[PDB]
Amino acid sequence: RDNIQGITKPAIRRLARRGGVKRISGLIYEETRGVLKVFLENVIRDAVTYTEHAKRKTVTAMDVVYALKRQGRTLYGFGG
Amino acid sequence: DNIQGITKPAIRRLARRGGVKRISGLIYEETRGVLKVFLENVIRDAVTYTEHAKRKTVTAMDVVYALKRQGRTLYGFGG
Amino acid sequence: ESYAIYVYKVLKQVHPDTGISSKAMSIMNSFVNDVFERIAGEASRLAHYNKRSTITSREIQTAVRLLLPGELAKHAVSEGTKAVTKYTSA
Amino acid sequence: KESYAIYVYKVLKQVHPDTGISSKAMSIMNSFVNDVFERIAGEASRLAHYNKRSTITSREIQTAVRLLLPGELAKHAVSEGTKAVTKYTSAK
Amino acid sequence: PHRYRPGTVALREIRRYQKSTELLIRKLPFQRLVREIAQDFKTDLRFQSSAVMALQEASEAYLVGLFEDTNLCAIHAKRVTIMPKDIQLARRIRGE
Amino acid sequence: HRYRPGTVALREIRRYQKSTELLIRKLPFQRLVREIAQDFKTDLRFQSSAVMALQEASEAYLVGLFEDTNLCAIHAKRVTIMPKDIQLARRIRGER
Amino acid sequence: RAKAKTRSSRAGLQFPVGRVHRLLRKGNYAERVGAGAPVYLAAVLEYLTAEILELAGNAARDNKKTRIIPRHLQLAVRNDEELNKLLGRVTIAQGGVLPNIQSVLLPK
Amino acid sequence: TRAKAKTRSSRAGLQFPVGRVHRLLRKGNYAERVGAGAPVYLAAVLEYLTAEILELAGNAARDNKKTRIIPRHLQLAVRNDEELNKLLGRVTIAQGGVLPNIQSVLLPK
DNA sequence: TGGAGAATCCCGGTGCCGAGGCCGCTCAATTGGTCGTAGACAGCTCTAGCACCGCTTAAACGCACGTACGCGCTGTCCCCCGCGTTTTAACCGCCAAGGGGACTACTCCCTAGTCTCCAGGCACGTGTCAGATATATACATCC
DNA sequence: GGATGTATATATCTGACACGTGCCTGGAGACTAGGGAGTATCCCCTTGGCGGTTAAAACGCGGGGGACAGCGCGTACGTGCGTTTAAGCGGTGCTAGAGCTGTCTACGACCAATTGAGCGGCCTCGGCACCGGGATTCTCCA
Repeated sequence: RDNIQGITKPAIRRLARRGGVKRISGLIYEETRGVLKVFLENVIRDAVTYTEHAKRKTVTAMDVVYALKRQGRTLYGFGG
Repeated sequence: DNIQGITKPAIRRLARRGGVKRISGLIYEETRGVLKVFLENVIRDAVTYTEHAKRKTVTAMDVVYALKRQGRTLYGFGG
Repeated sequence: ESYAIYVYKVLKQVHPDTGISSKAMSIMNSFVNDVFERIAGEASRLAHYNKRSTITSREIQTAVRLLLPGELAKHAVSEGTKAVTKYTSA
Repeated sequence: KESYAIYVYKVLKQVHPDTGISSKAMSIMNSFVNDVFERIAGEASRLAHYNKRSTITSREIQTAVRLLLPGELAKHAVSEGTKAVTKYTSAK
Repeated sequence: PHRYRPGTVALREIRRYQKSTELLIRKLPFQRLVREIAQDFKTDLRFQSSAVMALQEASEAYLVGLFEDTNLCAIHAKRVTIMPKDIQLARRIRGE
Repeated sequence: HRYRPGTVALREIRRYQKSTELLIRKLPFQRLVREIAQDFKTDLRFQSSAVMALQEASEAYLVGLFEDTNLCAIHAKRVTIMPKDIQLARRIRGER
Repeated sequence: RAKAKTRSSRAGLQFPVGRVHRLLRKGNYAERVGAGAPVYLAAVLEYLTAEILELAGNAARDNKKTRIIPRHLQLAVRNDEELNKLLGRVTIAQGGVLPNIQSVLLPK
Repeated sequence: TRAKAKTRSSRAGLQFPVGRVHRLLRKGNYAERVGAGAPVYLAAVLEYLTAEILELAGNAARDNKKTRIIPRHLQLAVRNDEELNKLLGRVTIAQGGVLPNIQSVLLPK
């Protein structure tokens, strides 16, 4: 529990620097944590549905690949 | 030069339907360009679907398939 | 071949004093065709993923769970299971 | 398990002789080939189903390439496919 | 005489054109625009009426959605007036 | 000494747009993935490659969202990103 | 033989099980199609049809109309969060848009 | 009795397998039938697209003074070309990074 | 804030065309039996996943300072909204030519299916070359 | 004009890419069979034109309100430095369960006959669009 604080403020800062952001507000980090939680909830929910259809108890990389391919967020490099 | 038939009151009405209160004077040329780009993209796929079927008439289903091709699905013309 | 009479039957089951126009019937028929294509394509894809050549009711159930949002998915799985249970026992 | 690794390596040595490739880049290339194959084959299947045909010919693949690929890419891909089909039919 | 303040007739038009279902662009100029766009791709091409109506409905829905996003981009810049930079911002975020 | 406020941010932009490495640490993201997955199915197993696929997708999504957020803030004549820019970008994309 | 009973009748459904079964056979989805999959999919499609039609009839009753026009279907779909999420990339023809004026445009 | 076994790719002048594409089209549940020229055409299109990606990836590797193509070079190859970015708009490349772009309003005067 | 006037809502009458119900009939769904194979089930193996521990160290965290920047306020002037008038051409009705979509028959060639077999491709093993790293010199920026 | 971040050049290590070899299995050759589609009048319907008329668009003018530039201020991020803390790497241990194989059996494809459900066509009456009159908000100005 409370693992959303493990996505630290310097990690969000580094992602913003990769996105080209020069200056960041202090209220950005909670919003980014909520955005990341919503995105991960959607993708992990789809991948859990995929791995429970196949009668497995293990979530594979291909399950995540199809979960992202359903949402139009196709990811290369994992056998997709 | 029938892009000028997309008149400025028509663009004003489309902005009224979108809830726009006040409109600049250079909006209309950009809206005509956006409409031309969108219509070119749909009409090219519709012409491709017509030419695959070896026909001369563009049907409503050709337009429906062209819009479903880029995720702009239209309900009410068949399917 | 259209879904017009079945949509009319569902409408008279739900709203017995309310009718429907021709354009509204065309839109509802297109809706049924689109949702059918979505669920059947997802079921075909999930059969191809798990090396199966058969679309069972489990494939349709997980396709409904993947496509539809939460309450709609829960309820649609409920009437699907109810209909399959009624069909097998009768 | 089958992959397009030797084929991508053959095309790479055909176009860049003194240039290698890594395993992750080869996995991305395999995923790219699979994605493009699935897209063109699905569009050809939709074209066959819309026109009430039970077969996929070179015409359906050509129309799928024109529908999916952008302009100059589509033109050069149709040229390459037509050249390969004419070379395949000319040689028995 | 009687003159309404700027914005009253605009809001009245917003309510009127959001209550209605009708097509807002004239039919025949749009039909001519469709044929001059299609003659760049294939000459001597015929059109069903339902195809032109489908194109008009799709184009009007696309333009109304784009104008909604453009309006929110203009409100984001503390403005009521929409300029081409709002449209370009909306098509940049959508990926168009 | 002390550099001016902004130049180290520009060097951070240059050294993080040049690199490919994962900007989020592996163990907190992995624990977040198993915390989210516990709400759906109990007693799950996770491959390492599944967590790395989730991390690559999440980092790409957040970087693209921050690009749209940056251009939204530039549209409002600001160099500072705010949550309203994130909310506007998520509305125009359709995620809200 | 015996009395011919419809597969939709023994499933308690109004949508056709047989037509959905023959569309799953001829749609080139899989090589084989099970018995309970058309029953499940017909139940799902009937439920979604009833979900749109109930809100469409409520919207038609709100506008003092006996029949359902496309404007009512657009109100029914877009006013429900799950139906707007399901049909977010779908244009209803002759459907219009909702009344939505932003608060900064209204007079003070 | 039988003649010499010549591959279908060598008759087409291609490097991608025609036979594998034909098998994947037949078992992919795409249509009831698959024509003879469709795997040849599709293998040619896939080989051309692979050649375009590998052209721009090798150029990106040469510009960074490296004789091996990493995913960063593939990302540069796809995103630096307009048509390949249009083809791969909804595609995330793992370990690919981003293009270096700093807005002009953020740069110092 | 009261009042004039404009826009809008409510009520009633009328006509129309389209939705809804009825009927013939044909064609697609149902029924019953057969057959072969996909998949449920049991079992086993060994692979990868989870849990724990030490350490050392990069990175996160907390705090202090100050300056860049968001934001509110003010002025101004220009650009767009509102409205009356004139021009334009869209819309409706009607009428023909005529290109072209839809149906039908037949006949042929293209493609599924099968047997046999062999060579391309996959798995495994090994040496060896391309980055990564470390350090001194000097070029490029920073304030 | 003095102080840091980083090209640039030379050595060394290492591990992952690439090539060689052996089996094996899936593609290819040859043949047959049968059915999909390619090619050869008819009525819908698409385009082209004319006339009236009248709704909408273009145009011009006035003015008001909103975009935009300048300015001050106060605060909240950036940057830097010292302390802490837990990520990361390496290693061990163990146990669930992913994946493969074998058996057999239930279930779905398939075919033939039957029959009723749904579809096209047709007829009818009522829901709704429209017009006119009059009452009810509703906005702007003195």
